[PDB]
Amino acid sequence: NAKRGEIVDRNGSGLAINKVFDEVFVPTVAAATKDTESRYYPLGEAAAQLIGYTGTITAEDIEKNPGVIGKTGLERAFDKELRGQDKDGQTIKLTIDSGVQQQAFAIFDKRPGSAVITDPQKGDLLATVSSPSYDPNKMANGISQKEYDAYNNNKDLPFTARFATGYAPGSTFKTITGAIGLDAGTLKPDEELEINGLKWQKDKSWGGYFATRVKEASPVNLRTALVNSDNIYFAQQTLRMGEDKFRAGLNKFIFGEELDLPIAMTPAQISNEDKFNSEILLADTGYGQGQLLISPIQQATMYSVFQNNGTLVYPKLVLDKETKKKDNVISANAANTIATDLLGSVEDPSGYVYNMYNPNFSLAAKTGTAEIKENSFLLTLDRSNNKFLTMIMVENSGENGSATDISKPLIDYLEATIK
Ligand SMILES: *C(=O)[C@@H](NC(=O)/C(=N\OCC)c1nsc(N)n1)[C@@H]1NC(C(=O)O)=C(Sc2nc(-c3cc[n+](C)cc3)cs2)CS1
Repeated sequence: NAKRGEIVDRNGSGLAINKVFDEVFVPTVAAATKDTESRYYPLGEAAAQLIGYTGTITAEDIEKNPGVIGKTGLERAFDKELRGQDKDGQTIKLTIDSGVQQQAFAIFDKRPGSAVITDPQKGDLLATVSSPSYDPNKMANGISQKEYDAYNNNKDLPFTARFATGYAPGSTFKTITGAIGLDAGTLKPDEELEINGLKWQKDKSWGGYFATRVKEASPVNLRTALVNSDNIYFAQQTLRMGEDKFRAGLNKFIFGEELDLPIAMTPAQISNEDKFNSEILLADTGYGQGQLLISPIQQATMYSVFQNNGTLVYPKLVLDKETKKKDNVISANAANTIATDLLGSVEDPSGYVYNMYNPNFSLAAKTGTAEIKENSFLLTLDRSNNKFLTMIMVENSGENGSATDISKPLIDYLEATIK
C-alpha cells in the first residue's frame, strides 16, 4: 500500500493530497471505526474540473494497461507519475495559484462560465475555472446516487471543463483583427473613417444582412472603434484588407495546433473550409463572428501577444516546464498600439469597463458579447507589469449578466497580489 503522489500549486499548497479520516466494516466521516487514508482536495469545487477525482480500479481499467485510479482531470492525465508502484508517487507541482483559483471561481456563484488567468510572459496558468462545478471529494470518496443524479440532471453541466471548450470569441477578437490590419498596411490607426447609422453593408449583394453597431460615432479611428465596440469599422477594415491579407495574419496564430498541455482540447479553427466562400462571413470573422471556435485557454494564448511585443507564449501547467514561445506573431508596434488603446475601455468614463477603473494601475481591457441566447466575454491585460492576463466568460449573459458585472472582485484581487 503505497501513497499516491500529491498535486500541489505553485506555492506548494495541496491541490490533490492524502488525508486520514475516521470512517463509519468498510467505509461517511465520523458498523465500525478505523483510520483510513483518503484522497482529499482542499480547493473543492473551485478546481474540480481541472484536478478531477479518483476511483477504484474497475474491471475495464485493469483490462487495458496492467486501489485508486484517476478517473478524470489531471488526476487521470498524471496517473503514471502519481501512482508509483508497490514506490510512493511523485509530487507534481503546477503553475496554479490557489488564491487566484478560488477568486476566479467565487465571482460566478453558480453562473455558467469559465475563467483563465495566465502569466502572459511565462505562460503559467495561474487559474483555470469552470462553473458550475461539483464536489471532487464526494466523487472520489463515495457520493450518493442522489447527488450524482443532481449533477447529471443539471442543464448547465457542472462536469464539463469549460476552459477547454471551444466557443466563438466575440468582439474581443477585434484586437487580433486590428493588429493584423496594422501590419498589413491597410489599417491606419489615426485615419478617421466616416461611419453613419447603426447598419452597414458592402453593396446590394448582401441583401438583408448588415453589420450592426451600438454607439453612434462620427469619424471612427482605431482607438474609438475598440472602445465603442464598433462592428462596422472592423468590418470595413476587414473588407479593405481582403481575404488573403486577413488569413495571412490569422494563420500566424495557433489555429489547428495541438498544445502540450495535459488538458484535452480541440485545436482552434478559423472556418469549416480553407476559404471563406462568401463576403458576409469575412466581415463576421472580422469582429469575432463567422465560424471561429477558440477555447478560453487558446484565447488567453493568442491574446498574450499584446504583452510580449507581438510574441506568443504557450500555456504551461507544470511549473518546471520550459517556457515555449512563437516569435513575431504580430509586430511589436502592432501589439503595443492595440494594448495602449485598450486602456480606454477601463480609463475612459464612457468605457464599458469603467467600473473597474483604478488610478494607480494600468489595465487594458476589451468587452465582447456573442450570439450563439448570448454569452459575455472580458479580456483584461496587466499593462503595469505584464504579470497577469484574464479571459472571463459568462454563458447566457441575458439571464446571468455580463462578465464585466461580476469580474470586479477578481481584477481587484490580481492588481494587489500579482501586481
Ligand atoms: C462583438 O462582440 C460585437 N458583437 C456582436 O455583434 C454580436 N451580438 O451583439 C449583441 C447585441 C454577435 N453575434 S454573434 C457573435 N459571434 N457576436 C459587439 N461587442 C459588444 C460589447 O460587448 O461591447 C455588444 S453588446 C454592447 N452593449 C453596449 C451598451 C449599450 C447601452 N448601454 C447603456 C451600455 C452598454 C455597448 S456594446 C454588441 S456588438
